[PDB]
Amino acid sequence: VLVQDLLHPSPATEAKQHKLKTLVQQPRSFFMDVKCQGCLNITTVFSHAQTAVTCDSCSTVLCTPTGGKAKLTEGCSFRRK
Amino acid sequence: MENDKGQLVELYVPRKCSATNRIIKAKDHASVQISIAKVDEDGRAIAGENITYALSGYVRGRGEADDSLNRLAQQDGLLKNVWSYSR
Amino acid sequence: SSKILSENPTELELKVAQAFVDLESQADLKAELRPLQFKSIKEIDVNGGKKALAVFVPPPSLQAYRKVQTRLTRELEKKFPDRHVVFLAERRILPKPARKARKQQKRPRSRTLTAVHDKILEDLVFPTEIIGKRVRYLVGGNKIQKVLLDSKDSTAVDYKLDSFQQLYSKLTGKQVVFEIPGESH
Amino acid sequence: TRTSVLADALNAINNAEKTGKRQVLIRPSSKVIIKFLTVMQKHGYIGEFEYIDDHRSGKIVVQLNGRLNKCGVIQPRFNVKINDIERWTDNLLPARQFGYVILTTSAGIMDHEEARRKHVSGKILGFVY
Amino acid sequence: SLPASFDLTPEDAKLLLAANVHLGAKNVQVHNKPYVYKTRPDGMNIINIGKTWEKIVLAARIIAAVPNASDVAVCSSRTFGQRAVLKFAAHTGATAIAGRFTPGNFTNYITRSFKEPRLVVVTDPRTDAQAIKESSYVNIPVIALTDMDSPSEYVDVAIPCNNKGKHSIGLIWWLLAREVLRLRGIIPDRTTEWSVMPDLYFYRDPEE
Amino acid sequence: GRMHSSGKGISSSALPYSRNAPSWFKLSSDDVVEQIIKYARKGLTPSQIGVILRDAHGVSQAKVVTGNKILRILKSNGLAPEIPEDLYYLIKKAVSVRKHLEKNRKDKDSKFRLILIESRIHRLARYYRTVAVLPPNWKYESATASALVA
RNA sequence: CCGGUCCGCGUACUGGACCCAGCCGAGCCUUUCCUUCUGGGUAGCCAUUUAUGGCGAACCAGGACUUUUACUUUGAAAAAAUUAGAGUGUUCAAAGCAGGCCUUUGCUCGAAUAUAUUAGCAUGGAAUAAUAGAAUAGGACGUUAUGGUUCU
Ligand SMILES: [Mg+2]
Ligand SMILES: [Mg+2]
Ligand SMILES: [Mg+2]
Ligand SMILES: [Mg+2]
Ligand SMILES: [Mg+2]
Ligand SMILES: [Mg+2]
Ligand SMILES: [Mg+2]
Ligand SMILES: [Mg+2]
Ligand SMILES: [Zn+2]
Repeated sequence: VLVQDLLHPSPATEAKQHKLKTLVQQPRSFFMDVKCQGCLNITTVFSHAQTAVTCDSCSTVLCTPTGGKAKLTEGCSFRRK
Repeated sequence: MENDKGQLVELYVPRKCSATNRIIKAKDHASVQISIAKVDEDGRAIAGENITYALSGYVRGRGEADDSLNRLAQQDGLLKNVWSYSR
Repeated sequence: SSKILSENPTELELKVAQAFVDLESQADLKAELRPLQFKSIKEIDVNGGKKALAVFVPPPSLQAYRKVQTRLTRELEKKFPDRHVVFLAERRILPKPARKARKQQKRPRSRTLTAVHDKILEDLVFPTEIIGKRVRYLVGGNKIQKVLLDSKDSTAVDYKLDSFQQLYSKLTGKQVVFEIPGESH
Repeated sequence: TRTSVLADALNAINNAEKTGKRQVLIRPSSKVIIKFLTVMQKHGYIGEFEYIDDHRSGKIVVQLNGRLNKCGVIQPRFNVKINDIERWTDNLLPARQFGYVILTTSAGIMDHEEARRKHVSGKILGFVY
Repeated sequence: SLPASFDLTPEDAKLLLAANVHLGAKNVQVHNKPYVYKTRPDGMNIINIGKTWEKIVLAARIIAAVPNASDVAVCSSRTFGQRAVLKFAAHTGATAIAGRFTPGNFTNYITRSFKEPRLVVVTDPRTDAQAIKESSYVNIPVIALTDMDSPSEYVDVAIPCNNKGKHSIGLIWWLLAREVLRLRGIIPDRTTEWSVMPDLYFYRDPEE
Repeated sequence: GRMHSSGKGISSSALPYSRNAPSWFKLSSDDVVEQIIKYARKGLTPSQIGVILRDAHGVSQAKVVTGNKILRILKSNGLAPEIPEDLYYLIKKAVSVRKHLEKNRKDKDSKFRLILIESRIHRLARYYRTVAVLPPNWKYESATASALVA
């Protein structure tokens, strides 16, 4: 391809690129509001969390760290902030 | 190229590639000159009246001639929504 | 006139301060208009019959205005019709020292001309946030900025932007173009 | 490591122009790169170019029009006296009638023809033709 | 630009899909990427036939610009395309090259069938590589029917279609012949039904 | 890349373009500071405080909220460690290898790795002396290293 | 733009550009000023008592301070011979710095000018490349801000 709009890449192909290889690098992670099944308390949790986050009310583990995104425990529903 | 008195001492002002603006040499036998007929409102081809493009042999060798014509013809209206600037 | 932080305020500044001593009547926003003050009201004429109204605020007082600016502009636009209201902070620009100039204290970056023009370019579009800036260098020699705004809270500014471009041109002399790439359109 | 961002920028431009591309992306940007590009744009060797702000060194997109034969840096930026400019243009330029040697002088970045006009000299910075 | 009468009509679009023209090869080269609409879950790539139609119209306009109709050479080394190119030459007056292409036909001026076409049209760049290769020696532009795996080297105008289909090859050639005659004025207008049927131009086995 | 390897990995964080706090963030610039000091007294290094902040409190960046980087806040409250955190972890790793080496004398691989870690200590300690983070007479001693980190 | 004249594109000379644009400058304003210090000296401010109240920048000449470089412009300096080079019928030339005039009880062009280059000296500029500065503030301004401790 000799002629191509480098300033306006297709957003579909722009999203398949590595996170450092976009026009402006941008994280693909986000923050979530996690509802444990036991109670109702807003707890902001990073998507790629490295910590076993526990809610303040009961010392129950909300998520377990993995290689990438943290894994939410059963009965826990997340909503992206 | 011309002298001080203004006479064009240059012989053979050469052609240039429509895609890359390179000079098409006198022995570049991979270079072609596309001639495309004009069509009147009746759907008939107008005799002896053409849109002309020239491509250097370099562009044709890389296989970009097809994509260059898609772009060049769309800008001149010979084509619609076939070539996209953004990929 | 106590609202104005400048000696000999103009009639327009008094009228604006007269509005400022009237929006606290409704108690939803009253607990915060007592400390609010401003230094100047610069007004220029934009095309289309509208006029741009620039409220100049002490930089330390900027974050207090940011808490009620969304509401306060809407009623100030009601009180003064055919007026586009923006709030700018009076940042100070320190000239670049010459080589032979006598040594002064090191100039902080917030006082540089590049930072201040970037700062006023940020106060202009306050409800929205800038998600990217580009600068075109045209073949003629002139340079044009492009600022990309977030679609969130876009309705507060989406009918202006043209006032900002001429207002930014008035303050700095350079050309800018505001575009919101992610509208519904 | 990355020792000359101007050399990386011009190399990218050369590779895109030699391969027939009409646009090239440059990273990182700098003032010297922008002022070098402005001289090239001023003489018509490139078209419009665009600066992208990423709260970092930056990126540049240059539009190429096929008139550029070669642009390059001279590393290091040798000190050039006024009497030495003639010798440099002979070695680097294809003819005495076109082409420019780019210098960085205390009067600013400019081509060798402009440098003779304002009678200034500095360090050599690159060339274009 | 172009009159709306040159747009893809629903009748022709039905023909193209029924002839499996839209089926492109599994693997697509980078140069043919703009012509792919979407990949089918089995693996086949769906050809954007709207782009296919416009290249056909563009290609026919180039053919009409050649003064001598015999100076246009239509080629096919595949057996599936040999009947199509022979009938195209009869209808349009072009010069058909079916089957084997003798090496040296364009460069060696003492061969028997030494031709000097102003334009070479190819059914498949892969199986007609010899015809395409010599055209790059004597300044001959090339129009090629290209699949998603067909090479694009020294091809100026590419018609995106299915090269490995019995009906795909015949239909595209029939469409070019009709449009070339429409531009020449042989067909009165773009709505008159053509006498020739796309069944003619289709390869027939020795069984029949 | 990779000063002490042949690796060419590029994995790292990519900061967002926005330098302002997200609209949904409600904590004040103070509440973060008391949170940082509370965690710093538990013994966490600045890296670990930042990990906990985004992981459990939604603090994407401490700088975009408070205005200062995490180590800058600790140094402003007299909570800055004497040894910088990264230099501490290099010395601690060097201590661990040296402790393993005295019991496994034939582990020539650990001897090679120990040289890399210690070379990395000296380059970093020399840098910290030029920026007056360490005293000009500060020197890393293998014999007394266990005192500094243990 | 009379190209008369000067001495036939000629076209140099040059009355006349009316300057198209372009090129080399200089100031002023845009938040952008040697902080100064002593006069001149005071002219206009703040002229209610002036060049009898308080415009030292209203331009000089006499003082006081100053982040360090690198770089580049210009200038002085770098002996003569040699080199390049202007002039000059040593009969030409290599050379030489001679020489030329109607013929002289004397008249009279000259004996240029360039180059030196690292180091040193003076100078314009401030791109490029470094360097210093306000972080436990022991930081900057108060021109006439208030005292105190010392020192000349
Ligand atoms: Mg109230
Ligand atoms: Mg130009
Ligand atoms: Mg050489
Ligand atoms: Mg030249
Ligand atoms: Mg050129
Ligand atoms: Mg790397
Ligand atoms: Mg190494
Ligand atoms: Mg990192
Ligand atoms: Zn819970």
